[PDB]
Amino acid sequence: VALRGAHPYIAALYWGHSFCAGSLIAPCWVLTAAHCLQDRPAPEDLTVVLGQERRNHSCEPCQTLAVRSYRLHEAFSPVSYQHDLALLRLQEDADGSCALLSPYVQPVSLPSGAARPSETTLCQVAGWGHQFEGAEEYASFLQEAQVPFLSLERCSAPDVHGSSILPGMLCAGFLEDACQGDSGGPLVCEDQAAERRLTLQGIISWGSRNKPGVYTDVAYYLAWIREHTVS
Ligand SMILES: *[C@@H]1O[C@H](CO)[C@@H](O[C@@H]2O[C@H](CO)[C@@H](O[C@@H]3O[C@H](CO)[C@@H](O)[C@H](O)[C@H]3NC(C)=O)[C@H](O)[C@H]2NC(C)=O)[C@H](O)[C@H]1NC(C)=O
Repeated sequence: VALRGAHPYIAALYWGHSFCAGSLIAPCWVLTAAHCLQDRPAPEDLTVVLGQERRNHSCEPCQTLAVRSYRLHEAFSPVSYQHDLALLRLQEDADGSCALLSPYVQPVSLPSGAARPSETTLCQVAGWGHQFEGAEEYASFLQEAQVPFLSLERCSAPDVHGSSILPGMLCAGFLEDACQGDSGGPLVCEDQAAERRLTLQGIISWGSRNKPGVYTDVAYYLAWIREHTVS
């Protein structure tokens, strides 16, 4: 029995005329890419929607929340895209409550740390993708894709991605498709060094169609994550 949605952890981030995807990791915390927020957008500007099916559409199970604070990695290189992750702190509603777990909204598990994915480890990426301005009624539904994992040996190679792959990045893709997937968005993969079979291995970074995708390697920042969520 399936009493939980597809990708019920996926968060949508709206401010101004800007948009990023994200990953609910606890009911009060969302994890994204750094570069979505370089410009230092004032927390009170941002809107985050959980449990959303189509981009910028409302829906019964959608929960809209305000963001009370965020932060980017100290070492985030706006040039190289290296420490590309930020945390956002949702705003506890009246009565001290962020993101009411439902079939449509549940956090996603962080990686074991001892998640050592081979290249036949199965992985999935989800998002909305490009949508044309205007005409909210012709939105697009959440989409998904199986991507194979890509060892850094094969990814860091120059016919491929070269010295552009720094520490704390990983790749998944086909060498040879990719318009779904939004900045900030989740890559989730089989783990089995956690009780929960599925874990959050990636955040969508850069990479884009004929060349692999590059992701912040979430285990790598696993301490940064706790150091900053335990608050
Ligand atoms: C579709 O995209 C829009 C961006 O183009 C989103 O816009 C945001 O809507 C919010 C309300 O849903 C705003 O917040 C509210 O602001 C006023 C204060 O002036 C108050 O009335 C509300 O209480 C407050 N919300 C609170 C406290 O929770 C945002 O400021 C607004 N931002 C912009 C730039 O327009 C849509 O929400 C988004 N929707 C969906 C469903 O995807």
